[PDB]
Amino acid sequence: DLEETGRVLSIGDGIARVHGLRNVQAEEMVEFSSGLKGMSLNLEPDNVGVVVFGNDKLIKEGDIVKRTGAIVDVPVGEELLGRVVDALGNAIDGKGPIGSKARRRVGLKAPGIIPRISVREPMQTGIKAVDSLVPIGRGQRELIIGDRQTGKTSIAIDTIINQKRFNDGTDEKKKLYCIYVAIGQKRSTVAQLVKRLTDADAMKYTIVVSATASDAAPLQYLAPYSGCSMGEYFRDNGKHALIIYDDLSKQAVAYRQMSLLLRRPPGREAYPGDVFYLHSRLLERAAKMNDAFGGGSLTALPVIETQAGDVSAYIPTNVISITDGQIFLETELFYKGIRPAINVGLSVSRVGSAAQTRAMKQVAGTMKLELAQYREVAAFAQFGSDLDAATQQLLSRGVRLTELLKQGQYSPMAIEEQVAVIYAGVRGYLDKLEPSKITKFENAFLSHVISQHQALLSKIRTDGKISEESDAKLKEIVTNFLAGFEA
Amino acid sequence: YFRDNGKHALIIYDDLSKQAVAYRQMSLLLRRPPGREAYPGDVFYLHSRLLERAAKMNDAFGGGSLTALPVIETQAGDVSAYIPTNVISITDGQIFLETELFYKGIRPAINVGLSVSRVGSAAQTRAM
Amino acid sequence: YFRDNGKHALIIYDDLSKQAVAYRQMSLLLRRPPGREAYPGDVFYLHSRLLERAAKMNDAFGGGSLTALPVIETQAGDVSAYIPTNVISITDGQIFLETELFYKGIRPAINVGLSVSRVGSAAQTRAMKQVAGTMKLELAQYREVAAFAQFGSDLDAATQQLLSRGVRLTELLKQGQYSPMAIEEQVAVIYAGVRGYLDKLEPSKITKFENAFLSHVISQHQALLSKIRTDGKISEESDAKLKEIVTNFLAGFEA
Amino acid sequence: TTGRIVAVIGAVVDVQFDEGLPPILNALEVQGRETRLVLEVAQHLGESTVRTIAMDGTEGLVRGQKVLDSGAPIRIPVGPETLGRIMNVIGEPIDERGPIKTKQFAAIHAEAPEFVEMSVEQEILVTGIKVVDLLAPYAKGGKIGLFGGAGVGKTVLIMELINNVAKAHGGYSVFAGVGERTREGNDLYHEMIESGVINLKDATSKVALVYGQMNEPPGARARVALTGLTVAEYFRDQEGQDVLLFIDNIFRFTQAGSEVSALLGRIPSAVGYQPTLATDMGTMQERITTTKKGSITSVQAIYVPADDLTDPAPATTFAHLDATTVLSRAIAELGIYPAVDPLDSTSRIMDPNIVGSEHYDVARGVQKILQDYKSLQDIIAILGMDELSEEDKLTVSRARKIQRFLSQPFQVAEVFTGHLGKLVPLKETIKGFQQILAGEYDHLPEQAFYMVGPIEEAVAKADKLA
Amino acid sequence: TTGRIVAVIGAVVDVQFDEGLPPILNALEVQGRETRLVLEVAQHLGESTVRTIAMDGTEGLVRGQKVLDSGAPIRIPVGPETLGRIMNVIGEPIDERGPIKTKQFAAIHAEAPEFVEMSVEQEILVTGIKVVDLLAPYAKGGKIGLFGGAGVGKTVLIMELINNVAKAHGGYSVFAGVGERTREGNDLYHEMIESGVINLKDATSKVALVYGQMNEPPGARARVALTGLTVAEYFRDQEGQDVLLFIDNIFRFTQAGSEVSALLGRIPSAVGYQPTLATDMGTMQERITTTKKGSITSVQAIYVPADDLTDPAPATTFAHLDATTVLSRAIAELGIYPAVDPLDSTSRIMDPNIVGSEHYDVARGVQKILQDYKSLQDIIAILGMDELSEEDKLTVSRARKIQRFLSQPFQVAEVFTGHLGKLVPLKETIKGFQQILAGEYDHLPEQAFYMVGPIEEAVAKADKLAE
Amino acid sequence: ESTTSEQSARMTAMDNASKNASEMIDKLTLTFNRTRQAVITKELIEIISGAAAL
Ligand SMILES: Nc1ncnc2c1ncn2[C@@H]1O[C@H](COP(=O)(O)OP(=O)(O)NP(=O)(O)O)[C@@H](O)[C@H]1O
Ligand SMILES: Nc1ncnc2c1ncn2[C@@H]1O[C@H](COP(=O)(O)OP(=O)(O)O)[C@@H](O)[C@H]1O
Ligand SMILES: [Mg+2]
Ligand SMILES: [Mg+2]
Repeated sequence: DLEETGRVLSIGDGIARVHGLRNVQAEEMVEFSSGLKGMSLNLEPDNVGVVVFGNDKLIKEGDIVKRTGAIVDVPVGEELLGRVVDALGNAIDGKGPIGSKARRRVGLKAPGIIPRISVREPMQTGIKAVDSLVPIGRGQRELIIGDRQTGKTSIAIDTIINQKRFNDGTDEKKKLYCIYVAIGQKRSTVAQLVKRLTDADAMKYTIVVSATASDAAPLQYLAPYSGCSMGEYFRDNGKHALIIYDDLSKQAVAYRQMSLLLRRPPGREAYPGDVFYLHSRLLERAAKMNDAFGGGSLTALPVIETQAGDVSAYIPTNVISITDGQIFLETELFYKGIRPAINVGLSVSRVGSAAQTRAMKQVAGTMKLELAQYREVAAFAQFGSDLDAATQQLLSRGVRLTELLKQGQYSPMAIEEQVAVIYAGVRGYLDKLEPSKITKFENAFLSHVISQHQALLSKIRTDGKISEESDAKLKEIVTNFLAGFEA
Repeated sequence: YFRDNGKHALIIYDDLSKQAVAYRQMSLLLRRPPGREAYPGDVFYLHSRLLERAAKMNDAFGGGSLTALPVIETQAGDVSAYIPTNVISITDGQIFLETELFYKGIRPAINVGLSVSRVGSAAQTRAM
Repeated sequence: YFRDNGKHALIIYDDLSKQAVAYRQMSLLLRRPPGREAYPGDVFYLHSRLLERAAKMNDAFGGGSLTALPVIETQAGDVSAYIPTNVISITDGQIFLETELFYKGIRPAINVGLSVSRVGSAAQTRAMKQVAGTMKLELAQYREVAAFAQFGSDLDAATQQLLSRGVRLTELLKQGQYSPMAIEEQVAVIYAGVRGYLDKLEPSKITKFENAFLSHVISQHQALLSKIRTDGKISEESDAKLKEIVTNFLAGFEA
Repeated sequence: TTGRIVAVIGAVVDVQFDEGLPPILNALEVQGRETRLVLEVAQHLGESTVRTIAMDGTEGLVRGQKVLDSGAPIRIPVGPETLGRIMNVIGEPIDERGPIKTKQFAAIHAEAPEFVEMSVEQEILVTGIKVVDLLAPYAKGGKIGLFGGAGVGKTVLIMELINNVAKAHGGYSVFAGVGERTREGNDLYHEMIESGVINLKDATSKVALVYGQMNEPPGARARVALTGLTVAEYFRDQEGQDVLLFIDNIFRFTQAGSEVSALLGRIPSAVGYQPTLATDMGTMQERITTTKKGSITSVQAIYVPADDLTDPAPATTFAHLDATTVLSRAIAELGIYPAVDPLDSTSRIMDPNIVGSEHYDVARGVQKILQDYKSLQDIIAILGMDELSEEDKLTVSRARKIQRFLSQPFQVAEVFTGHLGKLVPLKETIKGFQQILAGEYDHLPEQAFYMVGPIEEAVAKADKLA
Repeated sequence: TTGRIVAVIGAVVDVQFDEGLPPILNALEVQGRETRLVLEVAQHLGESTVRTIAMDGTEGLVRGQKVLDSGAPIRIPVGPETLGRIMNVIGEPIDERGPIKTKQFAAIHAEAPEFVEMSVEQEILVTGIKVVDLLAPYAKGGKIGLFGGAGVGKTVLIMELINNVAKAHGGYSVFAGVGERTREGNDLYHEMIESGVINLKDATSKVALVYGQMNEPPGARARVALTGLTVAEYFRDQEGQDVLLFIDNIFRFTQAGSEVSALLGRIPSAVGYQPTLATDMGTMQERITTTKKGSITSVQAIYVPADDLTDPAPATTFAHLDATTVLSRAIAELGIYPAVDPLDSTSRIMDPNIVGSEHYDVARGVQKILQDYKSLQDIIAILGMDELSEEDKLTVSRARKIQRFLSQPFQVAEVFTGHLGKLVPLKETIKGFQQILAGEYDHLPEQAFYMVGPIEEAVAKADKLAE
Repeated sequence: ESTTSEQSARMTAMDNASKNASEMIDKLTLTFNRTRQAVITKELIEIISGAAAL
């Protein structure tokens, strides 16, 4: 029966050409005699081009290939939380089967235009630079982009770590389930990563979907969509999920291998004409649902690696274009001591203010403006002997605000702690402090307000903004603390 | 028709950049090997055979003529590009128009230093 | 044939750019799909298997050798390009020449920073090693400092000395064509410079000085030159003799 | 006739027919599917087989599956019933508001109006927006490149344009979202509802929306421009209107054609674009024009790859544009709304032989004074404003008032602001700026000219400021 | 089962079988050859024909020549008998010392360790190389890569590492020569006989050698890395031991794949590379790893074609590493050796919680002043020095001193430097760069810091220079 | 007199240098984009030539 079964004509390079399978559907999972799976990507008059999920060694000319009633779906639900799985949802952490009670196709359409509502709810990274000047809302797609080794994964990891403060709390609205998709990374790297989240006690609310560098290309191709479906479970049942695709450059490389080997036509950088489509259908599945659909959301942080800062190369062009904004990281900022290495002039969030709490909105606006004024004059700093008082001040304020945007790794901040720090800068209190001392001042200042002034921080959070009272409190904490600091 | 019947005609090709783009579409669709700027190797010949036909005939051939004014569009003043150089290498001089002069209101925006007529001097009236 | 029969040969491949073009042609016409820059995918191997065959044999295989000087032509001075780096990634070093240097009067037009030997002093007589051992790194630092000092304002004692030495050594490594020099003559000449005896001689006079110095030691001190050539080194005695010749001669030269 | 799928390779589907073949560009309806799958014929491969490009995902298709030839290209609902509604590329409603009950349908592929059908006249399409009308006015039947993006009042300008063209010229609008982001397409829709240019309760909607969203296949994103264009063409041809078509954005139209071309195995051209770059653009753009029966005027959002104006994509587009409207963040931070850059925006019809010598001399006078004011700004930062010659003092005074009189309150922003919107006739725009240049209002304060309509309102605002 | 050659084009041979088709990856043995000629099965082409890559030259092959399926992939000798021996791709001795008398063999193709087999322990491995130790230190059991364009100092660096770390190592080492100079292989061999880490007379050898160099056809070069890796895996697992794996050069595995790729029928990807570049690298790289069973400290030289770090081959390699040492021609050209780019070299353990806050702080301070200087260069090269503030020009002098104190005479590099080799303990490195940054040596000249070991040598040199 | 002349001259010199740099930026930007386009096309032709030869 060549309607429901087929015969391998040829096999090599993860592509099996199969005679028969007259009744295969396009993109259907079929099965080789050895038990390896393959996906039917090319339906041609005299053969099916089947992409192999494993080692070619196990497939030989003449091997029987079957339809099985297979459906490309993944396990889905809270039973995935705390687990590390592969691209198909199989446990790879050695902790037994997933207790999953539901499943979901990896390939499903994004919610259309109607079921959505404007992105409104903050998605707090805990990273000052981001939450203030590149704010992310629930349902947004915000790209993390920059060259190798610029700090991209760390942005995401600190974002995931940050959610513990809400997931431990009593407000169900504010809770955020996390999914980290690793594509094309090495296993030990993923192992360091989950150890980090484990130590941070973030694993309990995180699913790790991992398709690493020795996994076959189709698996790396599916993994983002798999993680995406697991996140949609939360979106579609009144809950909120955050998904990180780390990274999409690697996923696109995997797909290009398959497309080139299927002899599909090559275009720019040898990518096929559907690689934009590849990423756009994934990223539109991040959505904020209206109340009639439960009010849930899926926020996505795709990662892109550029080569020598080329944001105009093919895949960065696509993903920049698809997303709601970008957090650009730069090498030279990194080594200058600007860590996180966020280019605050280029980085953008088109959602913007709509995704910020009132308190942050206040100080972040002032800071944005004063950093822009600084940037205009920045090159006249180390060549400015005889500048007027005004321009002298713009520099002074700029260098100090810049220092306040520096942040250590693995220590994401409550929003009210962020605003209190930014306050000290935007209100001029640090203008006469030597810039090299700022990070030291902040760390100690923050330790002090957390310890002795919980009530004040409480009020900044509760009141929505900074009241006349909070303003009078901070004035006196800061000025007295500062004089002690410089004593 | 006029050239060969003792009369005088003037032809404007407005423009040859767009004609070469059209011929490139044809060539690539024919799967001819792409070269510099993805143009086919016969893109010069496309223009040379056409411009060779503008000519001054002697009296023994009726004394007629055909004058050609081909138009070429540069990208940001780049005269060294493939198609612009091809045509300069064909015609008997160029009138070069500068964005900078045109913007300043110097119109016609002729860059005198970059313009030439290789053969026109002998055909200028003595009064001029 | 010499390599395997106890003899030594030198082979020049002039040039491998043109050979790689012929291989390209031949490969394309065989219908072998083109790779980077239309060259076959294995254009490195074309040259790697060739140059691996230059080798030094052990005594059990006769002790013979074959030395290779392949030639590569770059376009617009770009030694960093694909094909050039392919061949650099094969050889035990490269001599890089530039037009800029050539027309400024650095001839041979060798870029010191960009050239290397991967065998180093192992390939030098002890005498040459004695005079040239640290010069290559020294000249690299010199050129860097000469560029950094460009805006001539207050330079410390150390860099001014580095500059004076460097500018003079550069003159000593200038050489005309068709008269290749005996090693001991090379050593005598480099010696005068690296030992600093020329540090106060006007740099434009160095070439006039060398030729006069050389003709003097050749005519008058054939025994000193003989000893350096034969011993393969500068002995304490040879050193003492050379110092006395260059200091007194230079003084005569400068009268 | 009925054909059979013989190959499926991503969004490329080959279909074999036993009798007569569907000609190129015909729409085919795939049978046995949960939702409409339209394939557009691209090629006749020989052996009774056509190669098509899919308008939706192709997962689940089987070889031998039935495909019905519709007998025509993609045909979509056209008429008044499209106004306030959102359709996709194949004319289905995507707003969940039920069928689009038009009495006419129209093919999305049409040849451009013939040479004899062309208007030989060039006229301003008056927008009622002072900056645009005076300095870089729109040509009726022309293409306008809109520069800016986010944070510069783009949507508000688009919505005001729709409002003003309906009010001043009786012409409806079509918005074509090419590669629309679902989140932004949703927000645009409700913004249009809130401004009132779309009305859910009555028949007073001024704009029809057509969305080719980003997650759709290349073929869909490539053709939506045409679907939008087809909707606009009904209003020009059947109702004699002066129509507005927004294409957002044109670079994504080009890119979708580049992707389709790649899928079909065509050798790419320079920088990777389709070899058909210029004809893909030309067959589309040429449909936008003034005929003897009416016009379509197109405002087209432009994305410039790598900031390279010489890139094939913008270079190809620019051949078609008669104007640019440049929205600037710098201008917005000065509180000037609309945030149009008065020196950066340009128009091909800013010519005395087209707009008249008077319009031309006033526009040129405004440009000059603004240019001149920019030259003095360095001297202000150095010497001070009391060290300028009595002619230079006067150019700063006038330039600044002109800068302000170029701003204008919008009708579509009456909710968020509280102030009444102003649609200013061209002759009043011209007159207003003519008088400030002549020095008729040197005595009036600078702020009187801010957020006003006609020049009389600046006099009335000067009086109201005690 | 017997097959027959039906096509030969370069390294790629097609073989028809009438009975049982050898699976992909199988070693086939060509009959009627003087020396063993192995073909590795790459693809089943259909019609009972397999496409293979040859492990040696295909000259002399004839259409119709017989080929036997061996029944398995290339299997090589693994175990203590490999120690002090040189082997080729297919596990034959090439040191002229007779059979390798192992009790066991292993296939060069294997699955990579699973995620659950991973270790997360990472402690500093001190090299005595200042720039490595200070800015981007290596970790024991870690994956180290040395990137550089042609002739920038990769191999000299790996040999210095072999000299400093492997000579006094307690466990075993494997060195895999992959597509590099045969001369270098003979150098290393006799050097290791001289130091005694290879012993031709007893059983005390600590290093196994595996070589398939650039005199070899692409098949040998695309597989010889696996041969070397398979040897190290045995030591790692079947002794659970601390293994050092040196590979020079792992690029040549990717390049070899590119040479046969068109003949294997692939459309090229970008920059002339095989479409499978990344998965090929992945299945190989994921075997080069420490596991729970045992540790491999792997050091791999990584060639950078046309000096372009964005080239797919090196660009795809970065993610496989725990520490990266990036070498720069622009730095080498200045005479600064080792030519390490201090602003493009990284380490997973460069973290105050791992190396401590003093080491971290000093490293970041060094990187900061060097970046600050870098952004000033081109600016002050046109507008002049005298326009600088008296604190800005202090970062210049200090930075230029720090650039030089990062240089270091290598023991292996004496034939190039004329200087005696130096090794600098971790704490001395920290102290030195810490003191320069603090302004303790503003009075000493630039050159005093060039090409020395510990800081005290810069102080002594400054005196020598005085007269 | 000295300082009036010097500061006037530095102003003119720097204004000239600034405008020169400005012109050099433009020119290098055009060169950049010509090269960028050439690089993309060259790479693409290599791929197509490799593909069509199969
Ligand atoms: N805020 C920070 N402060 C200090 N160090 C940081 C910070 N963020 C990241 N790093 C370090 O910088 C290095 C790069 O971080 P990482 O998140 O791996 O960037 P990446 O771009 O994802 N690297 P890769 O994926 O390997 O190209 C790591 O050693 C981090 O520990
Ligand atoms: N640490 C060093 N000190 C001195 N010279 C060096 C050093 N490293 C490299 N060199 C010089 O550079 C040449 C090339 O180094 P090598 O390690 O062979 O480069 P690669 O392996 O990266 O091609 C060497 O032969 C030597 O002359
Ligand atoms: Mg990362
Ligand atoms: Mg090497």
